[PDB]
Amino acid sequence: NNIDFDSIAKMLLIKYKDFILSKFKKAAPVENIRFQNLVHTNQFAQGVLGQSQHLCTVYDNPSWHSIVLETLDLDLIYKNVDKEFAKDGHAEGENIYTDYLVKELLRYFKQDFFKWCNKPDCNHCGQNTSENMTPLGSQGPNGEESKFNCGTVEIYKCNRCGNITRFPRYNDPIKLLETRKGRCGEWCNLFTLILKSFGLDVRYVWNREDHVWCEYFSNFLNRWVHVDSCEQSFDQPYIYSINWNKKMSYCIAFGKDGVVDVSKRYILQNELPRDQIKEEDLKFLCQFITKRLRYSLNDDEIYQLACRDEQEQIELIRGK
Amino acid sequence: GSIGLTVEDLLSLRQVVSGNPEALAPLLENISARYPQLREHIMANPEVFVSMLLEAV
Ligand SMILES: OC[C@H]1O[C@@](CO)(O[C@H]2O[C@H](CO)[C@@H](O)[C@H](O)[C@H]2O)[C@@H](O)[C@@H]1O
Ligand SMILES: OC[C@H]1O[C@@](CO)(O[C@H]2O[C@H](CO)[C@@H](O)[C@H](O)[C@H]2O)[C@@H](O)[C@@H]1O
Ligand SMILES: OC[C@H]1O[C@@](CO)(O[C@H]2O[C@H](CO)[C@@H](O)[C@H](O)[C@H]2O)[C@@H](O)[C@@H]1O
Ligand SMILES: [Zn+2]
Repeated sequence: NNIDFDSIAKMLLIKYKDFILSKFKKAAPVENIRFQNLVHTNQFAQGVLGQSQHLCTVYDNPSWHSIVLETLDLDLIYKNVDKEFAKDGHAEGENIYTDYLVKELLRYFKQDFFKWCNKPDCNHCGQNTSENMTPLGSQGPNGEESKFNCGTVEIYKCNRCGNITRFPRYNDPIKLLETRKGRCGEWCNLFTLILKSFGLDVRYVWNREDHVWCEYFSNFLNRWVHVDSCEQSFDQPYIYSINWNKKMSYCIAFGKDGVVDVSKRYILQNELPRDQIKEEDLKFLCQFITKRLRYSLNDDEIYQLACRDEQEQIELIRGK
Repeated sequence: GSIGLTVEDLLSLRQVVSGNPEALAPLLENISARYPQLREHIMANPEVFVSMLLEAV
C-alpha cells in the first residue's frame, strides 16, 4: 500500500468541524433537565451558576467602559506603552503590543491608580494612619452606601482621635473609581473591567479559598495569561500555589465567552480535596453554561472558539 | 478492540486538528507508521478510522 493521508486528513477536519458545530448547535432538552436538577442537587454548582450569571456579562456596559476610559489617564498609559514598545518590541512585528499594554495597565494600577486598604486610614485623623485602628466589627451598609453594591461595611475605631472610620466593601466598580482603595476583592473587580474597557479578552478567575485575579487572552502568545493586579504580576500562574504555598481546591474562570475550570493551571502542588461536585458533573456544568452563553454567535465565531477551547484543554491536561 | 490509541498521541492528534490543521496528515501518517493494527483499518476503511477519533474528545 501507500495510503493517502492528505485526503484522509482533509476529510477528517471537515467531519470534525461538523461534529463541533453540533455540540454548540441546539438546546438539548435531555440535558436541560439534568442541568436544571443538578443545580438544585449541589450548591457549589449553584455557586458557579450564580457567578456565571453575574461575571459573564456585567462588565460589558459600554456605559461603564466609557466612564473608565474618561477617568483613567490614557495619555500617560500609551505614552509609556510606546516608550516600552520602542525599547525592544519582543520577537516578530506582531501583537506583542497589546501585552505591553496590559503589562503597563498593571503598573499604572499599582504604582499609581489604586491604593491598598488593610485597615482604612483614619479619616478625621492624619493621612497616613493605618496602624492605630482597632477593628470594632462589621455591619450592614448605611444607605448612602447601599446606593452602590455593598453588603458589608467594616468599622474601625481610631485610637488616637476616638472616631469611627468606615470601610464599606463595594461591588460597583464605578464607585470603586471614587474610593481608590480596596483589598483583593475590589482590586480585581475594577481591574477586570479596566481591561475589558480596552476590550481585550478577559476572564475573572475565582479561587475558592478567598482569591481572585484575572486571565487575559494574548494573541501574541495566544493562550490565556494569568494577570493579577494586586501582585503587579504578568504571567505567573504558579505564584499562589508555590511561592505563597496556597492550599487550593478549585479555580474557575468566567468570561463572556465561557466558564471553564482552570484549576490545573494553578493548583499545581498543595492540592486540596476536590468535591462539592462529581468531577465530571463539573465538566458538564461549564460546557453547558458556555453553550447556553453562546447561542447568539454565528458559525465560525462558534467553531473558532471551540478551537481555542480544545487548544487550552490540551495545555492544561498537558500541564506544559 | 475500540480505537486502541495512546493517551499521548490521541492528545497530540486532537491538538493539531484544533490548532494546526495544516499538519494533520503527516501526524495522521506517522501515527499509522506506528500502529500496525491501524495501518490495517486505514487501508480497509478510511471512514471508520475517522469515527473513533472525534469520538474521543
Ligand atoms: O472576597 C470576596 C468577598 O468580597 C466582597 C465583599 O463582601 O466583595 C468583593 O468581592 C467581589 C466578588 O465576590 C468583587 O467583585 C467586589 O468588587 C469586591 O468588593 C464579596 O462580594 C465577597 O464576599
Ligand atoms: O498572603 C495571603 C494574602 O496576603 C495579601 C494581603 O494580606 O497580600 C499581601 O501579602 C502578601 C504575602 O502573601 C504580599 O506578597 C502582598 O503583596 C500583600 O499585598 C493577599 O494578596 C493575600 O490574600
Ligand atoms: O511586587 C510587585 C511584583 O514584583 C514581582 C515580580 O515582577 O515579584 C514580587 O512578588 C513576589 C510574590 O508575588 C515576591 O516573591 C518577590 O520577592 C517580589 O519581588 C511580582 O510577583 C509582583 O507582582
Ligand atoms: Zn483619628
